[PDB]
Amino acid sequence: MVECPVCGSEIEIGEVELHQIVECPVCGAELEVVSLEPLTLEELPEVEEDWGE
Amino acid sequence: VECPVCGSEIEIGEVELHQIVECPVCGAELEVVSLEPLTLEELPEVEEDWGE
Amino acid sequence: MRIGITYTVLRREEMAIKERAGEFGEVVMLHEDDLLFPGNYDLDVVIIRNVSHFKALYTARLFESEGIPTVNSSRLIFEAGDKLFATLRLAGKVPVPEWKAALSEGGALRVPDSLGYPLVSKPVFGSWGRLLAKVNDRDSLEAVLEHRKWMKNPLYGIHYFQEFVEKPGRDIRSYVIGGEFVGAIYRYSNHWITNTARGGKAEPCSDPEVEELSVKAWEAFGEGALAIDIFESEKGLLVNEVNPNMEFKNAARVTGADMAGKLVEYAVEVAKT
Amino acid sequence: MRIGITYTVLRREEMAIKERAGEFGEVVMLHEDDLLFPGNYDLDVVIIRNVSHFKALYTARLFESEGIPTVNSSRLIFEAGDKLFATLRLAGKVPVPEWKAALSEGGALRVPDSLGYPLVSKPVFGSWGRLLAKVNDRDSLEAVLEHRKWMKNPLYGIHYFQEFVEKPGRDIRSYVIGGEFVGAIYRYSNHWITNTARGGKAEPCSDPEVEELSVKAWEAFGEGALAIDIFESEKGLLVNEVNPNMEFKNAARVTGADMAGKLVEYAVEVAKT
Amino acid sequence: MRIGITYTVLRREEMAIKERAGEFGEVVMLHEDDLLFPGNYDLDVVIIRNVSHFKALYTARLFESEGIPTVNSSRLIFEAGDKLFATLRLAGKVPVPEWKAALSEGGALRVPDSLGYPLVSKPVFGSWGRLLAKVNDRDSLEAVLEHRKWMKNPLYGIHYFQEFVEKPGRDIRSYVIGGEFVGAIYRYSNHWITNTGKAEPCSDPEVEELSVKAWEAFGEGALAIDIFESEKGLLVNEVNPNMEFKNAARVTGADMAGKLVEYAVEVAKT
Amino acid sequence: MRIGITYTVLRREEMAIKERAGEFGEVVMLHEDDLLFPGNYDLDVVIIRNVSHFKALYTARLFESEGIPTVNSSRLIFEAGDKLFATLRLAGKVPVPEWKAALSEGGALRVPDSLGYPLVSKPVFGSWGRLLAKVNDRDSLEAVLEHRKWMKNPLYGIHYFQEFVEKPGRDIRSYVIGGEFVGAIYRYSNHWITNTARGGKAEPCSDPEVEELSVKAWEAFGEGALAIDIFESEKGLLVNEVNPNMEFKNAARVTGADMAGKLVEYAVEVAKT
Ligand SMILES: Nc1ncnc2c1ncn2[C@@H]1O[C@H](COP(=O)(O)OP(=O)(O)O)[C@@H](O)[C@H]1O
Ligand SMILES: Nc1ncnc2c1ncn2[C@@H]1O[C@H](COP(=O)(O)OP(=O)(O)O)[C@@H](O)[C@H]1O
Ligand SMILES: Nc1ncnc2c1ncn2[C@@H]1O[C@H](COP(=O)(O)OP(=O)(O)O)[C@@H](O)[C@H]1O
Ligand SMILES: Nc1ncnc2c1ncn2[C@@H]1O[C@H](COP(=O)(O)OP(=O)(O)O)[C@@H](O)[C@H]1O
Ligand SMILES: [Mg+2]
Ligand SMILES: [Mg+2]
Ligand SMILES: [Mg+2]
Ligand SMILES: [Mg+2]
Ligand SMILES: [Zn+2]
Ligand SMILES: [Zn+2]
Repeated sequence: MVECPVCGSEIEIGEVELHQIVECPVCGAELEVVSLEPLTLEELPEVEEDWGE
Repeated sequence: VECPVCGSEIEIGEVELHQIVECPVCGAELEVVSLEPLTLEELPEVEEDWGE
Repeated sequence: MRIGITYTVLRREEMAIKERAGEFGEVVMLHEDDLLFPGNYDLDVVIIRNVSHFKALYTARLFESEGIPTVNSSRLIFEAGDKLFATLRLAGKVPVPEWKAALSEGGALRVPDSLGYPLVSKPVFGSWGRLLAKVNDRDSLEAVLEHRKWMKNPLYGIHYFQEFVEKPGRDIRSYVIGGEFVGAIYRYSNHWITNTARGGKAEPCSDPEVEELSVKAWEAFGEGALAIDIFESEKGLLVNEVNPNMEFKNAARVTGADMAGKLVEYAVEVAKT
Repeated sequence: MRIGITYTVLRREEMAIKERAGEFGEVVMLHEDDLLFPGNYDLDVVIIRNVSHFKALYTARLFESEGIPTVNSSRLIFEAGDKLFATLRLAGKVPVPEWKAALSEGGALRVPDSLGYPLVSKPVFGSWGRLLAKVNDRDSLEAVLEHRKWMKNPLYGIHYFQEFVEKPGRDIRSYVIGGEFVGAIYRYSNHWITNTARGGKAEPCSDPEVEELSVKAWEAFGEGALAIDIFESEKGLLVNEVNPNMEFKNAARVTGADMAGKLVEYAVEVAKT
Repeated sequence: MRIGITYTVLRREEMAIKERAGEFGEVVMLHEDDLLFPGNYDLDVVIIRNVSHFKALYTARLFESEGIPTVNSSRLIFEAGDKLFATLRLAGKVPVPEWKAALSEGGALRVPDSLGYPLVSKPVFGSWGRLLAKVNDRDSLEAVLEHRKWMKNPLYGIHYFQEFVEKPGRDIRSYVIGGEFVGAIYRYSNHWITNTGKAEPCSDPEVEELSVKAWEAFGEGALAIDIFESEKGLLVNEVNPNMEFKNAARVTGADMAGKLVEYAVEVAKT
Repeated sequence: MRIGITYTVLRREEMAIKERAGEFGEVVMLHEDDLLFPGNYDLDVVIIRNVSHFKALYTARLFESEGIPTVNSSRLIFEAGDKLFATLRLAGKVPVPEWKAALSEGGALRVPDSLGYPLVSKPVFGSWGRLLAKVNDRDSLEAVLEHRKWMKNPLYGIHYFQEFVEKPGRDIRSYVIGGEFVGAIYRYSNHWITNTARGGKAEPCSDPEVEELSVKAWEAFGEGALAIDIFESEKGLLVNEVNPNMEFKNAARVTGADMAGKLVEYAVEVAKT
């Protein structure tokens, strides 16, 4: 398990990879796995003017 | 026309729209912004992709 | 087979592509921090998934310079990802909305004379519906041009406009990979800007005409994996835009089509080329 | 013969180009306000002289879309005008300073691993010595990358670096038009950045070695009119950069070379096709 | 008496100010390159003429920190120079256009419910006026907000709006220095943005009265005041504490430079 | 009692403040969408928690204009939130690092004659350790200045510098609310920038020297709830900066102090007068 930085809840996200995008099951926060060795979630950086498809 | 930098009335003669000129007295670089009538302005600001 | 995947973050898309790639050979996950050139890479193909369009473009070119083929290519990322270059390529081959391009505020002021109001203003390099403006009159045109002028990016000084198309509460998003249509959706919204990024709702689209037109639109480029944007109008279907770093998680869910697998299959085809 | 000249302001270079063009045919002066596409133009060639690099690129592409050839072409303006795309085409063909490219701040931190210190940071699309930085240590690298990070233009997220070359108080600027070496100057400065735009002082350069290297650098591209930047170093001459919208008023004044005339003669050759 | 003048470029206004100041004592011309703090400056007053409003503000504060009074003061430069702070100060005292302020784009979207269309969007810090927008409908509102959002300058997070005032093809710029009315001009144009050879003197006694009342809302300094005529009478749009006057001086014949310097020497004497 | 809380995003601290208030009266949560002026608000005091310093400033000023007091006040947010205005207020009263301010690039180039190398360049309005530079030589000073110039936010035209202070692997963040010391922490890092936003780690600080110095710093302003940044140096404690939008979640966690509760108490105190 790990703490959501928006909500504060402890959640299970499963077998994640580094820089992977996850949705918090409680608050619906979109988050980035910024570390695995110490499992750390983080809110995404700001959208740049050339981000997308 | 008056130079917008030094205030002097100056002689330019045959010139084109958006031509860069030089003031005879104060030597400021100026842009011909209009010919309706002949109107001088200082150079616009440099943008991040300006040059060669 | 060593298949590189180049990424900023791992969205559903990238997770699914990674899965599919693993069935064909060894996958090398390449975060942007890992990208250093000239470098010593041992790769048969790279699938380019960077969230930044310009980072995608430059990393594709760099891998090409190491002799490593790229999906999509740097040439396609640039042409398809620029609205104006793409419209130029599309204009021969498929119906597109009426458009104009101007190189100064002064020239942009004449655009209504050709297109009429309302018109749409948009930056040449954006995505996700960013900086799209519906301009109903001269006062709005001036405001839009004044703001674009003040913005730092010199690209915002390339003034691209289209006639405003009256859509029926939705537009169409289709996918063509290596010349094969893989699926399409409608994107519904109460607002005229329909991207799922803000956030249009996806429904499957089985329209055979969008399939035929999407393949034609792809053929104007003749390569790669493209997400195509199509509008319905009183004059019929119009091709608006093509996107060289496709998102598809909703499109996949709603159509049941395997966009990710098709992209990877195409990548293994170019790896053997 | 109708020869177009596209321009932002008419510098000395543009007035000279205009005069020479008038010896070969009718000259159509096209300020940016006069550029609106699609449009009806009756022109055999356009000489692209917009001060903005990006406006030059897009106006070339638009004239090409109208079947009007352009000097320089959109392809050359894009490739030559980008530090990274240009060194990629120069690499293996002529000697260049040691270089490194990264795609993120975290990747850029590793650039000194290859290049050592001091190194040179520069933006991929710049000119006139703009935003050039000499970085002597880690703290300086961090400062530069911190600032690039917060700048709006996504292009500042492409991190391009060279080894700092110890030049003898000057560098070299040469000109090659259609394969013909037309002349060269030294640009002297007591600052390591020697551009004449920043106070650099022009002096004629007659080294036969720079002529041959200049032609070879041009042949890496294979078309157009290029101002080439060369460095003298303890390991001989290195090609640094090429420039597709050449300034030359100081170079022509100092060498007697008629860069304007040669540029127009090349334009007239491309008009014939 | 030692009078400093801070400047970005030496132009007509600065040379005029220097000349009048020369009558009262020693003049010290301070280019921005000469401004370094903390430092030792031997000055009784500083006349602030930096072209940037932000540089003006900081240089005034910095001189104040060395015990040197400044015309205009750092307090007036901020209060009067910011559109929002300024209208809050004017609102109790003189008529102003109806206005609205929001702190997010969602709030800004409700502004037309108060102000109606057309409305005017402008930045709080602006002076050049390139970012002024006449917003006629919701699509234009959204376009303006979307562009401001992507400028990522946090000062565009203050969304300030006014009703669009139907002016009679001109507006008014008056000058009040130390409480004294020194002159006013009409600025004519066929565009709704009249901002400045289409100027002439304004001798409407009513703008003189209103102009002094506007200045009295701040109670100090040298201000240019922008006034609109409308169906419901004169309205004070904004005040400007950096005061360009070269045009208004020529058009009206008022010695604007001299009045500014005179005020500065009275300030120098505490 | 009716206590307004103004916020950008609901998180731990805002939620902690919400519950401590409410013990005193009715709490009204005001999202930035709810802020429209002139407006009819029925509040005895507003606790200003907007993430943007600028939005906080204007929000405070706007509530004051409706006769509603604010914690912190617009005046304090202005003076304390701007680093240069703040150090000017501190200069007489408490030791600060040596500093210098210039109004142009040319003046800024003279700064190291006063401060020596290395020195620290930072924006007057910044937080979270963003755009900080440690400048070891002239080349770096030039680089930082070049980049500031091309950002074209007029605020970066104010060039604020400090001597580089050699801290012992950490710095100190103390909290003073209405003149009462409520707690302090150490922030540890092996980078010279020790922000917890930057990956710094917080521990309790019990040093009575910093408690004394914290209250003295607060007193230089004479109002509000402030977070106070202190450095330990070879020449004793120094007050680097003050912050009128105190983040405290780590400080409260690690100290056991009720920052939320103290803040609310002060606000009800402010509501009285
Ligand atoms: N000319 C137009 N007429 C009507 N709607 C448009 C027009 N241009 C764009 N849109 C709407 O805005 C959306 C985004 O525009 P698009 O051109 O695809 O840019 P992006 O690359 O940001 O998706 C489209 O999907 C469509 O819903
Ligand atoms: N790696 C380097 N070593 C030494 N000097 C350099 C280096 N790169 C650039 N310079 C100096 O800075 C000038 C401008 O750099 P350049 O790469 O030509 O960019 P621009 O397109 O801005 O001219 C060069 O003419 C040269 O004097
Ligand atoms: N609310 C408005 N209604 C009508 N015209 C306006 C309004 N606001 C500004 N203008 C016009 O635009 C000009 C510049 O506006 P202003 O508010 O002074 O911005 P700036 O501070 O850039 O001068 C004014 O002199 C006036 O002519
Ligand atoms: N002059 C300096 N010397 C040494 N370290 C500094 C200096 N200025 C800032 N720092 C370090 O950087 C951190 C952030 O700087 P600060 O001035 O607080 O800016 P911010 O408001 O962005 O936090 C400080 O907590 C300190 O650790
Ligand atoms: Mg798109
Ligand atoms: Mg689209
Ligand atoms: Mg160049
Ligand atoms: Mg060069
Ligand atoms: Zn959560
Ligand atoms: Zn002159």
